[PDB]
Parts: sequence; C-alpha cells; structure tokens
Amino acid sequence: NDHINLKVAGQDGSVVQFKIKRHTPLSKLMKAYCERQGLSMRQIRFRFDGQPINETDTPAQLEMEDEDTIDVFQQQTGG
Amino acid sequence: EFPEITEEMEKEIKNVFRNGNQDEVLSEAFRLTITRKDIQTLNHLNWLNDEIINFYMNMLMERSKEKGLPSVHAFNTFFFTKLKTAGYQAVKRWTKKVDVFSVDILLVPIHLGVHWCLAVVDFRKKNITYYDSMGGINNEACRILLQYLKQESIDKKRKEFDTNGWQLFSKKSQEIPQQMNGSDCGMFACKYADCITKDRPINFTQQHMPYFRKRMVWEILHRKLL
Repeated sequence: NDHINLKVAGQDGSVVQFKIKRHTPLSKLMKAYCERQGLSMRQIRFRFDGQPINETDTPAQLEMEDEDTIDVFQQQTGG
Repeated sequence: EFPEITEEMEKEIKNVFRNGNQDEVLSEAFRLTITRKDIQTLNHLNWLNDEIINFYMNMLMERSKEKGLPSVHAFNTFFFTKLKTAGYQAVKRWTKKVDVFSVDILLVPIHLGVHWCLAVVDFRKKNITYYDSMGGINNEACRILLQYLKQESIDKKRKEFDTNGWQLFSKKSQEIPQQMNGSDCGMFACKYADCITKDRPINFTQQHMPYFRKRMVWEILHRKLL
C-alpha cells in the first residue's frame, strides 16, 4: 500500500515536501515539520482544504492523493 | 430575557477555568478539539483564540437546517485571509463538496492582526455586510468576497455570477452595538452572527458580554446553543 507525496505550505509561502505510507497517522509528519523547519506545535494548526487535521487522522482516511497540499497557519488571537 | 445560569452550569464552568493541564482534551466536535487552553480564552476578558470561534461558527451552522431558520454555511477562520493574501486559486478546493449557493447565508469570521471581525453574505437580502465591534470600516472585505463569489460560480457552477442588485457595505459605528474593552471582538463577532442567523435583530450590548462569555463556555462543551 505504497507511498504518496505531500506538500506542506506555510502562510509564509513555503512548501515542504514529504514522502509517506498512505495509512500512517500524520503525527509522524506534523512533529517532523515542527522539528525540521523549527516551529511551536501547540500554537499552529493544520488544514487539508480547510478541513482540520488531527494527529489521529491518516492520509487514506482523508482522501488526499499524491502531491496534495496541506495548509498550516499560526494560531490567531484577537479582540 | 435570556436563559438562566443554573447551579449546574456555574459549578461546571468555574471548574474548567481553574488551571490544571492545559493539554487536556475536553470536547471533540466538527473534527475540532477543545482543550482547557482553548477554553481558557473565555475567562474574564481574555483574547478569544481561533478554536473557540470556529467551533461556535460550526454550532451556528448546525443550528441552521432547523426548520424556519436561514440555512448557513459558515467558513473557516483562516479562509478570509488566505484568500485575501494568496487569492482564490488557493482556497478554490476548500469548497469541494459544498454548494455555497445552496444556503441562505454564508458566515465569514475574519482575523486581521489584532482584530476579530465578521462578514455576512446574505443571498436572500442580496447584500454583503461587514461587522466591526469597534465600528471600524472595511469596504474592501466585501469587494474581495464578491470577487470570491464571482470566481466560485465559474469554478463550481460553470457560469458567471449575477452581480446585479447586490449591495456591499460595512456597518456604522452606532448602527450596531460597541465594545467597551479590548478583548470582546470575537465575543461581539460570535454573538453578532448568532443573532443574525436567528433573523433576530441585535439585542446585546457590553452589559451582556460577561454573561455571554459564561454561557458560551457551556454551549461549547455540551455542543448546544441557548
């Protein structure tokens, strides 16, 4: 059940490519994306097509195909 | 003339505020997650984080489809700006599997640096309206949205949008209520929308904000609006 490619784009405009088994949770990636290309974690959010992504979630069970892109934004606070 | 806050509520709420492991996951709905951290933003006069809004905007959307209420599709928070800054081509796919024209109202929660604000597409009224709780203007926001509609129409329905008759404007400083603190934007913004989605005219002022803060808490965890 082979690998697929995934683009993670920051709202600073930075694509970070990733290989992955299609059934594994996105915890592996989300924490790799924080460590490499250093970033908080408990201060961002991930969203495949405006749909939120929890660590639980897998690629297969989100219907992402190859080269599909994931959006990642800072946490947002305001008045 | 609003719901009372019972013994039950106070005791539950007060408990969730008292700090103790902010990672604790204490409400999972709409693929969203609400932690003690997320929920803390409602205490006293804190700054409403994104999670609380998205969640509330989801309940607002759920409480649509209720008989005799304008059907609402509410948007992501990160929507507005990702469009504003990166254009349509970016947010394009965000509305796959949802006809944005199937509903009566679209709900747009907006984050701008320091600020929470709201934009409301009302197909029935055929006008777009921006809502600052501090009466600040954003004529431009609407222009951007109307442009979205234009694009969306072509990308989904494969026809152009009927611009004709449509109004765009932000609401005056005294047309609606004003916030007297620095933190009650997301609070106005949320209650602003609630009020609307019920076709209810705006009732609430600053007065009712402390109460609405409490009440929102309950509404979140239990996933039910009052």
